[PDB]
Amino acid sequence: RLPDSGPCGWILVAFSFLFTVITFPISIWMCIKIIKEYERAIIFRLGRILQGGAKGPGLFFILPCTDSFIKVDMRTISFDIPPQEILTKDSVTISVDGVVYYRVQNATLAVANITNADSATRLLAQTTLRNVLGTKNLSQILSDREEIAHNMQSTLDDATDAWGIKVERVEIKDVKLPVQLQRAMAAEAEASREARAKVIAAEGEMNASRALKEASMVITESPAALQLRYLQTLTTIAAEKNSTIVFPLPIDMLQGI
Amino acid sequence: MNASRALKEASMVITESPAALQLRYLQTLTTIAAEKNSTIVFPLPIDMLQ
Ligand code: NA
Repeated sequence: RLPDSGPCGWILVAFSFLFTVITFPISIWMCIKIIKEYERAIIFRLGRILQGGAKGPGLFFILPCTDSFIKVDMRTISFDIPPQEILTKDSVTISVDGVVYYRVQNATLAVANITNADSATRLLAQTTLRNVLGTKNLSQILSDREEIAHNMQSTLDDATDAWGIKVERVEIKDVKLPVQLQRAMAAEAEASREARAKVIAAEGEMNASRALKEASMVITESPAALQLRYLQTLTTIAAEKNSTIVFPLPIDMLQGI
Repeated sequence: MNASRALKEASMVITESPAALQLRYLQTLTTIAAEKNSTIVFPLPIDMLQ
C-alpha cells in the first residue's frame, strides 16, 4: 500500500562515499543509525523511498548528503484534550474534558501521506466526540459508555486508516453544568430527601400533640390567657434581627364608623 | 393540544378527593421559593377565641 501523495546519481553517491571515508573517524557517527524494537525508520535516497516496508530494528547506514531519514515511534501515546463546549440532544449546555489514546499502525503512511499525524489525530478526536454526544440525551451520556465508544470507533477508523493511525480509546474525565442549571437539574435528589423529612416531621407533630391539648384545656378555662400568650410571642419575635411592623388598632373606634 | 389528554386524566383522579388539589398548590409554592427574586406574602389566619 503506497501513499496517495541514474548516472548523475552515482556521481553524487560516489562523492559522498569518498567524502565520508575522507572524514571517517568523524562522519561515521552520522552514517550509523540504530533503531530499537519499538521504532521504525523511513529512508529516502535521492528523494526515492527505499523499496519495501519501513526498516525494522537494528543497525543501519546512510549517507547524510544523499539520504534523508525519519524515525517513527510505534508505541501507544495518550493526550489530554483541551476542554470543549457541547450541546446534548435535549439541548443542555455542558462542558467536557476528554482524553485520547492512539498508536501508529503503518509508519510509511504516517510519514508520507499526512503532514502532521499527531495534530490531525488530536483534532479528529475532538470533533468526533462533539458529534456523538450531540446525538444523546444527558441521561444517556451517563449510562451508555459502551454504545458511545462503539459509535466513535467506526467513525475514527474510517478517517485515520489513510494516515496509518489507530485510535484506541476516547474517554471523558470531567463534565460540568453551568451554575444557573445546577439546582434545577438536581430536583430528583432534592425531592427524595425532602420526602423522608416530611415523614419525620409528621411524627414530631404526633408526639407533641398531647401536651398541646393539655395546655389548651387549661388555657380555655380563662380565655384571655391566649391573648397573654400572643403578646409574649410578639416580644420574642421583636428581639430577632429582622424588621417588625406593629399596628395598634383601636377596634372600638373603628366600630363607630 | 398534545398535553391536554394527560391533564384531563390527572384532573379526574385529583378531583375525587377534595384536599388533593390543595396539596398540589402547596408543592408548587415550595418549587417557586427556590428561584431568585421570588417574594412570597403569607397570611396566617389566627383565632383568639372571643
Ligand atoms: Na482533556
